[PDB]
Amino acid sequence: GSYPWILNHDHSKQKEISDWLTFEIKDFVAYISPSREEIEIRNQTISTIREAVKQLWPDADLHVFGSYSTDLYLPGSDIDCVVTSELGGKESRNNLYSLASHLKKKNLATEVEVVAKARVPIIKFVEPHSGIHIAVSFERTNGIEAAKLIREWLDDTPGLRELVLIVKQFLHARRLNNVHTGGLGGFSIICLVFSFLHMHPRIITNEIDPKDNLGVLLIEFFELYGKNFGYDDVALGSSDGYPVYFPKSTWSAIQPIKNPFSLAIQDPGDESNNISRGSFNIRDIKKAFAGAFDLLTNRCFELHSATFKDRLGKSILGNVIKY
Amino acid sequence: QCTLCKSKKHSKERCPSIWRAYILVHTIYCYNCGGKGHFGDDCKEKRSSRVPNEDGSAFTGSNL
Ligand SMILES: [Zn+2]
Ligand SMILES: [Zn+2]
Repeated sequence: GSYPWILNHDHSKQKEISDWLTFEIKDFVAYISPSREEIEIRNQTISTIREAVKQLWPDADLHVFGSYSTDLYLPGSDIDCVVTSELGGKESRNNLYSLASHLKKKNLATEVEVVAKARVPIIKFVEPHSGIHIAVSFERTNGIEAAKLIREWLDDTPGLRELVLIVKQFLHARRLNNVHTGGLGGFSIICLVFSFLHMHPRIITNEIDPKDNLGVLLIEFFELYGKNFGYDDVALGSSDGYPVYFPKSTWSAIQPIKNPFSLAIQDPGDESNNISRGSFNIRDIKKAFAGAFDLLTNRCFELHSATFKDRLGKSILGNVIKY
Repeated sequence: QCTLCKSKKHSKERCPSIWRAYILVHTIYCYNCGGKGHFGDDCKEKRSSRVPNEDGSAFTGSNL
């Protein structure tokens, strides 16, 4: 119910509510962004865990990949690590059981859970001293070509990180961000935002600067993907680092489509399948974006028509995201 | 019915121009049919979203 990111950052006196919003987005993002101390601790614990892995396999190393090596992670989310000795393949599991047994014994984990992120077996736990959440696997879970797209998209796309964090937070407050239960995966979310940004009338024309317009773009993102996107008929891909729509009917690789209504995004490492196939709860996802649009827009009307005294210390984002 | 928008699908107290404001300094794709050359908003086919929008989106050729 509190909106800590608002404290000492009131924009209630702003003329354009869509600026109010833009500024609040930046406040939240900075609030969810790490401190030097936070970083110090993270490195220590990671190193502590690496050191515990060396004990089983002195040849192995440990690297952070994913949300945490970009900065697209929500606080408290698992930080993903790969272990590097030739320990993967079919020996993957047997070796995870050993790492688990060992973590528990050395007190770097309490409850350890085995799970799977797309045929890649993963071990989730909490390092007790720091309370940090870790997920370990012997193989990166976000493809290879996909990962590279991410870093590149982040270079040539102002606003990408900010909108992704907001959308990520939104989806998470509702439990709409896990594939296990048919939510949107990480790459998929990044894709949607990226596409939207890169083919927005005011953006391809270089008329607008997203970083100065993330309020509207946020709303319009939920508007596009909540109210208008032809989920049944339109797919997403990339021809030459350029976001692209193509009709399902032309994607022959999958055209015996058992289920018409579902998100279709071209797998960067295999143009043969969509990585969004697993998001079976896409119906409720669309309902939720529309909800977000409704909430944001309604809120904007509500404030743009109230006394400045009633605006003091108010939050636009607060009720849409939860947190 | 709005006097800012000139439209008659909502009141002034609900005109999208309230929140849809921009601060100013290849090919196009339609969200309705995966077709190129036009925006999904002003497209010719039956709409792929059973959800209405008698008032436009960001994605019309009006470049807004
Ligand atoms: Zn109006
Ligand atoms: Zn069309």
